[PDB]
Amino acid sequence: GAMAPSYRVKRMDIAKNDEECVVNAANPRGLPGDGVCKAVYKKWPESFKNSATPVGTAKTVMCGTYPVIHAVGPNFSNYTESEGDRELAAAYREVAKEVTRLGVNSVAIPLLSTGVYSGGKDRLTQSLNHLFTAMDSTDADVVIYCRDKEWEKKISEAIQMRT
Ligand SMILES: N#CCc1nccn1CC(F)(F)F
Ligand SMILES: N#CCc1nccn1CC(F)(F)F
Ligand SMILES: [Cl-]
Ligand SMILES: [Cl-]
Ligand SMILES: [Cl-]
Repeated sequence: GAMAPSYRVKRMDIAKNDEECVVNAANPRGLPGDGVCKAVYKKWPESFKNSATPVGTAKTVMCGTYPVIHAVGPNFSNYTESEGDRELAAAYREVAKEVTRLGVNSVAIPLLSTGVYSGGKDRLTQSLNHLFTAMDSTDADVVIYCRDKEWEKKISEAIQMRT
């Protein structure tokens, strides 16, 4: 575990993370995809061997000894708000199980279902609160990655609010 488990936020490409493992915002088919998933495919392509997994699940594949946790959030274009919310919460619970199983002291994690799977809505708060619900009982240092300047400020505020 980390000596004083923390949350932090950085605005940069998650493929350049300084953590012991990474969470990919994967598609269910283990395809290269776009956005975070394509950056992850370029950096860790070996981790896409048998990475296909259903919505609401996470599947870890090693790239050398570096773990890539493929977490499949729902595409809100296809799910109802209710069913999508349930699958988004479930994907983060499976990430917390994998992080715990791996025994890592730190994890890099993107906000699932906030980009091309958002169904054109702002889901920062919804996705971040499901992240916290899953990760708060873990003792890994969590570093959240984002690309937008206003999102960095909102995520930083949300972390600081809990102290
Ligand atoms: N509503 C929305 C999408 C949005 N705007 C700025 C950042 N984001 C998240 C995203 F970049 F799409 F992943
Ligand atoms: N069939 C479907 C998707 C759906 N139904 C109601 C809301 N949504 C998602 C969206 F509104 F696009 F975010
Ligand atoms: Cl960058
Ligand atoms: Cl997405
Ligand atoms: Cl972002």
